[PDB]
Amino acid sequence: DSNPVRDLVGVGFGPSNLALAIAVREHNAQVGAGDQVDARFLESKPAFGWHRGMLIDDATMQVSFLKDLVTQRNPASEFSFLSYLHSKGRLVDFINHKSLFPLRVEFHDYFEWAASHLDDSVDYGVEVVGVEPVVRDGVVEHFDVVGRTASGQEMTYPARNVVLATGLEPNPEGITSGDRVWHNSELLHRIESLPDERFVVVGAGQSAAEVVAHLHGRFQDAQVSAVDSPFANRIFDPSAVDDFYTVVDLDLINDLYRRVYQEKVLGRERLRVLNTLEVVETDTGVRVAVEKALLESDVVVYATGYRPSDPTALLGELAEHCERDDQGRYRVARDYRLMTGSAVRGGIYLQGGTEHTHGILLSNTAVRGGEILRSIVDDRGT
Amino acid sequence: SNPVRDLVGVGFGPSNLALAIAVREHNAQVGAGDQVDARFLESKPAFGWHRGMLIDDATMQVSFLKDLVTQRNPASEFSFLSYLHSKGRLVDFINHKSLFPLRVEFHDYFEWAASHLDDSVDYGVEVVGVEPVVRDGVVEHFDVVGRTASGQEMTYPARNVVLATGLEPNLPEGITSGHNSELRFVVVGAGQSAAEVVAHLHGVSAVFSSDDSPFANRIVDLDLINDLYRRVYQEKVLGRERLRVLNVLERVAVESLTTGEVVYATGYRPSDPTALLGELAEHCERDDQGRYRVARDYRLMTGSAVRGGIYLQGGTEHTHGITSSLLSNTAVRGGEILRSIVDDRGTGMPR
Amino acid sequence: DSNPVRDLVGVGFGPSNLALAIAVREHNAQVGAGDQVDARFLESKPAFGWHRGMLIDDATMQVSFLKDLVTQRNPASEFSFLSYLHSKGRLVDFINHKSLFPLRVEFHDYFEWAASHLDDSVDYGVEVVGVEPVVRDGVVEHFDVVGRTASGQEMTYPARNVVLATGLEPNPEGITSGDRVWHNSELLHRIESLPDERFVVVGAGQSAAEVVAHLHGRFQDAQVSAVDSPFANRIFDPSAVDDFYTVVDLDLINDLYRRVYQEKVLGRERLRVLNTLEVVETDTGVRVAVEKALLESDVVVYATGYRPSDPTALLGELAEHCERDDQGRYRVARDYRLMTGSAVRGGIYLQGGTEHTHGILLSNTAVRGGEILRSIVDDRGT
Amino acid sequence: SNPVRDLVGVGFGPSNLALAIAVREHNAQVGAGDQVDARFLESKPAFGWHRGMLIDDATMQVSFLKDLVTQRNPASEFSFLSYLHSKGRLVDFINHKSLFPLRVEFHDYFEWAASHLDDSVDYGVEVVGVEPVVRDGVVEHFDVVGRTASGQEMTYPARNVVLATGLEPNLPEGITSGHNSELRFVVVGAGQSAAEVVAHLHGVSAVFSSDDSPFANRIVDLDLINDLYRRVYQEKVLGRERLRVLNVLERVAVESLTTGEVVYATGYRPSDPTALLGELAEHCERDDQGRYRVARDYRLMTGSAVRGGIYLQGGTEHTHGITSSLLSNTAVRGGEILRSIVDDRGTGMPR
Ligand SMILES: Nc1ncnc2c1ncn2[C@@H]1O[C@H](COP(=O)(O)OP(=O)(O)O)[C@@H](O)[C@H]1O
Ligand SMILES: Nc1ncnc2c1ncn2[C@@H]1O[C@H](COP(=O)(O)OP(=O)(O)O)[C@@H](O)[C@H]1O
Ligand SMILES: Nc1ncnc2c1ncn2[C@@H]1O[C@H](COP(=O)(O)OP(=O)(O)O)[C@@H](O)[C@H]1O
Ligand SMILES: Nc1ncnc2c1ncn2[C@@H]1O[C@H](COP(=O)(O)OP(=O)(O)O)[C@@H](O)[C@H]1O
Repeated sequence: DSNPVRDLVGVGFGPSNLALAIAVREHNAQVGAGDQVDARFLESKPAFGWHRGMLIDDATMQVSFLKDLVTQRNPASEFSFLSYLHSKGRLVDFINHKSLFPLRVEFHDYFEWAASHLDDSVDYGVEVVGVEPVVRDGVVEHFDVVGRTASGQEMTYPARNVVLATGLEPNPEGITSGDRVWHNSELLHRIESLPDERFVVVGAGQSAAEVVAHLHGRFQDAQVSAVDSPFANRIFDPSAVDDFYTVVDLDLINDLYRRVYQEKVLGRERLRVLNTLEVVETDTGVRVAVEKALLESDVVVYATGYRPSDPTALLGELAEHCERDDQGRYRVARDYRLMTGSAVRGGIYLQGGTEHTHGILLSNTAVRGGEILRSIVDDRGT
Repeated sequence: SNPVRDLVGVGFGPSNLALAIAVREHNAQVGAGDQVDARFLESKPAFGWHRGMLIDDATMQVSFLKDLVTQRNPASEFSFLSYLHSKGRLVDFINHKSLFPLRVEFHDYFEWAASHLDDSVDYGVEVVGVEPVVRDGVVEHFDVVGRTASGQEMTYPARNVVLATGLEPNLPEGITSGHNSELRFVVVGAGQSAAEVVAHLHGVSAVFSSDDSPFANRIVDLDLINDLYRRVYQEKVLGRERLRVLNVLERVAVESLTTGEVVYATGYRPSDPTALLGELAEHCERDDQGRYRVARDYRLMTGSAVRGGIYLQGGTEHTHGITSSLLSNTAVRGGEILRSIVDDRGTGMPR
Repeated sequence: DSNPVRDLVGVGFGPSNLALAIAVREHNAQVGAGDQVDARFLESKPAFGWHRGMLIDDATMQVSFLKDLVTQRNPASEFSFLSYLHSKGRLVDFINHKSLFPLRVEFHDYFEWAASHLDDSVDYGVEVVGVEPVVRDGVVEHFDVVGRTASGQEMTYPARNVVLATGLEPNPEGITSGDRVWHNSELLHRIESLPDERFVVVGAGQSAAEVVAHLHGRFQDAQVSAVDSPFANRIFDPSAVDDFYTVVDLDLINDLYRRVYQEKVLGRERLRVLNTLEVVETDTGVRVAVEKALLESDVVVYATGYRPSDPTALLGELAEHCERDDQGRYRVARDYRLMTGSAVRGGIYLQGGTEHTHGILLSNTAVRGGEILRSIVDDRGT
Repeated sequence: SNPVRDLVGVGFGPSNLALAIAVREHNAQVGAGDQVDARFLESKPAFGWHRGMLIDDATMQVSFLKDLVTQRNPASEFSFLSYLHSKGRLVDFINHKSLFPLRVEFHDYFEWAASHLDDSVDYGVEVVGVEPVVRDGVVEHFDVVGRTASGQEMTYPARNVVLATGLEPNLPEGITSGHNSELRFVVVGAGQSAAEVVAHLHGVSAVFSSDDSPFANRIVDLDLINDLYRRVYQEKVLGRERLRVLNVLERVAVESLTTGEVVYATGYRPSDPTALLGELAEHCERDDQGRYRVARDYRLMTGSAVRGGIYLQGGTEHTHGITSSLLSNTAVRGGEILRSIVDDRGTGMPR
């Protein structure tokens, strides 16, 4: 009987579920030994690690440090970004720097430092193979979260609740990937594996923008062929969609068309912007067409963003029990609970993919996490 | 009387409130034996950084991060961010993607912090002097002497005393009124960021006055710079807007330099503590002009006669910048002063 | 026989036809007394005058001085904006000011100064009442442009060619205007005629943006209720649509949502942004509804831009002879000639409304004008 | 020999080309009697502001409007805008919504203008001196003396002579090589906009060194300022990029101040004309240090002995700014010099 049932088991340990893990810690401090919340998180990766694909070593963050794992839920937290700076002695230098936006690498080390303090909360290298329901009076009292190590042994994690923050996955029509057709996230692990070349960047958003620039880079004498404030007050009021349920960068804008202009002016165009079918990759690149030009090159990157993992497999039996919309997409409650019915007594909660897609995110990770934890504690008693 | 306190502080504006906040976060973490007993005495009957309690609706040129507490402890319940959270404006502000809040928000934040720390302060008390408590020509502690609005006198034993009485307008020979804050065919004033007053004056005739980036804020507003150069440029054909703004001698006008056409304007300097010191003023080291020297721990430099400390939290230089006493080190200096007091409290004294 | 036939008669004398008038002058200088182009322009207004509706006295121009009447066709012209500065002694102060964008008022005086030198080229207060064709062998050799003074007398202007730059007109569904329902252009002539109030600004673009701000303004303690680089390289190459024929301001963005934010923060909201039928104007404002809220106020402004004058009336008989698209909209040649057929021997050319709408313009006034004039001179001989 | 020309000019870089352009636009407007006969003599065999003829692909920090001609006559066929029109790049540039062209475009523009004015210039001619042509101790005009690459000498009568030989690197006691333009474990240099060289150095160890807005450009690049402060800030943990950039004594290193670890870098100064003047140098007024005084019309101040003028177009101060001799007044000063020459050509002489 080494596995009694936990209050919560979370699947995945990226930021989203780390943010939650933090609130479980801060909650346990305020409450006594009788109201502790017992949370375990399971990460398939052997160690904590956000995205390896966009580590452009001197990019600044598109988002303000205030959107860290914790602050929008609790601004007095030992695990805010400012708090991490204080422990590495950089708070003053950062406060003086008079910016909202640090480098993408400080957030990575911040994530690593948060994930490090909360290391007891997680088993890494454990891949969840299913959430199977534990039934009594035709009621699912709790779940056996089943996990597999990298050496094959299977484990059981009883939990009244399950939280899904498995992260997301590359994407609408194009459904293939070889040795010469990459996704925007593959660019670093592959640039470091190709060594005058030719590229093509289908895409949208800053994702596709960032490749056209680095394909230039301190790098290529070759060809590369491309194919803030609106949400500062579209957020507006702290009310959101509770009255109704009752992708550009000005600096990169100019930097790239500058390159095209200056290259038009001086003739030596490393760049070629394009505006407006099948692909036939042989060994000499690819024979993909556009409405018509069966353009060919060496490699062809994209940027149609990311999408949340589909949980049906993981749900197994329970997938059937979940309310759907008119398309069979999963409905989601206001407290981020999958809609299962009174048949199912515990909850299955969602961070991550909830509604949206396409964003290389953290917009509300902190507050959603705490709202979930309070939903879990409320359901445990008055 | 009282038992001797770890520190008695003079004044309760922003500077001393930061210290008070720092005193509290200390007393929580440490046991009941390492508690610091700090009292603050404020002459005004209520807290008010601005006694005019009716200021602007511009943004602050300083990032909210220079609040009473953050730069010493970013995990504090009394950060500006905490204050927003308590008003449910924390989300709106994060979305607003700014470093610089409105002038009124910081005022309200000061007021909100000063309310949480009401127990550490007595208002309506004007400290009139520190007479040294001596045995053997040695000052063991201080009697901070204060008088209410009714004349009654009270005494406060303290091993340490902290001065954060704030500052004073800087005026040379001429002083009149009929300063930069007091706001017709002629008035007067001047300043280096008086330009920041000059800008809004648009919309009557008045009279007033690189290698700068390394390591950042470790040392004028570019936007008002530009608005002013815009305004003067756009003002080809037509002179000054609604007034006649222009930038030395004395129904009264003043002449100025070789040829020249009663409120004032200038900068700031800290209150002189000599009066408050009385006897002890002479125990204090001075520079080659007799000005008060100040240690690294912000202690007045008093002889070995004096065993406790006299500290300065209220900023001690000629700042020339209102609402910038924060961009200094109020938070961190406060904590540094606080740490100085707990240290001299345990040493068995080896010189 | 006091009216022989002119090479060109132009209808209207705003910028578009003034730009053309200038090229007729510069052309006449280069050529001898035998190849002179005889151009007359007719303006209904009694004097030259662009838009009276957007004279916000310290706005800067949205467009660079290089887009003046002349420069993109001839950068060495005595009637560029820089040239006008030189004659008022402001060239150095302007050159030193190190900006591309002067105030909207300097362009107005520049327009007035250009229109002043070219004053011989125009009769003002003459309203064109029709372009009627002059026929011989079933061929229209030239046109009688017919014009009426403000005192009723009618005049005839024979011209081998006619150029239409009548300007544009307010606009999609809403087709009415009273004493309490304005267009974006009426705001000044009406703000200066109203004297806590209430407004409503339907609209789009910077047009509607500019009213929400001034309705605040150094003015109203009242309510106001709202309802660059992309074309720097979308222009790209100097090739345009000859391979294929073979609305925001960052400063105003922030300035307005700043107002809404600061007003949310401090409670005293003079502003109310809105996001997502019939109107029933009685004497107490108007009873217009939105999908539902039959909102009422004092006045309701719009900003659905402008559209070109429809020339069918002016064409009279000739309107029938003009090629149409699949909707009956007028087709337009590459040289800006209405498509009439070999029946019609002279041309009828178009500045202004050509294809687009919605813009409170000058983008190509200079080059289009010269292209038209050369089309007219080419058609006059080898 | 020649008949006496209105002006003979020394050198044919940017400064003197502006004048040459101004001389031409004059000769068009005026009749055949008021034509100005100007010759220019350039030592180099071909025009080249930069003799290295292989410069950068950055933008210019100066607006194209400071071209050879515009600020004197914005209606000129030899504006930068005209040059673009002639290459069909005028539309692309207007759409590009910039004031600042690429460094190569202005170079090519200079070359294009210098080609149109080939008739006004003789290349391969090194002017060696101005010997005064006297009758009655009075200098009526000048013999500009020049020698080709083959030693042959030629003479040029001119009522006026214009000096625009350009400038010189400024170096104190130490001069070596093994300057700011010439571009290992130690080199050397310095400057105020040497920072502009320091910036691109990123991507080996080297060694180098408000009330500013009224009325605008009537008096460092903020963007490179920021890139550098970014670079140093971002460089916490890791030192200098690819090198070891740092900012006085002499396989060779130099020590510097109290403690310190062969190309150079500094600013600029104009060529000294004393040699070229010879005899006449003494006819020229000087300041309290013997330096050449210069009139409002840019004339060397020579006595009433000398009836014609000697003018300076080649910028006469210590500029400290390459590619900024335009932000001066080349266009307008050129025209001002030209007007000075036509005026002294008609006066019946009343003093
Ligand atoms: N079935 C699974 N079992 C365990 N871990 C998983 C499973 N599916 C995905 N993961 C892990 O979930 C994590 C999600 O992290 P990430 O994608 O960075 O986004 P988030 O910030 O939303 O957590 C990844 O580390 C991924 O390896
Ligand atoms: N002798 C005194 N006794 C008590 N309080 C005093 C005395 N002199 C000044 N004060 C008070 O000290 C406070 C200093 O506040 P302020 O000038 O805002 O300081 P800070 O630099 O901390 O912002 C004021 O409220 C003032 O009334
Ligand atoms: N039938 C007409 N006869 C004469 N003038 C006209 C007629 N219709 C319009 N106009 C005039 O044409 C001019 C167009 O000017 P404007 O609208 O400023 O734009 P543009 O810059 O395109 O010329 C206006 O002055 C208007 O009064
Ligand atoms: N004694 C001389 N005779 C003829 N030409 C000379 C003499 N000395 C210098 N020059 C030439 O004068 C020109 C000055 O050009 P530059 O330095 O570019 O001047 P600017 O300040 O006009 O840009 C150079 O081409 C240089 O070769």
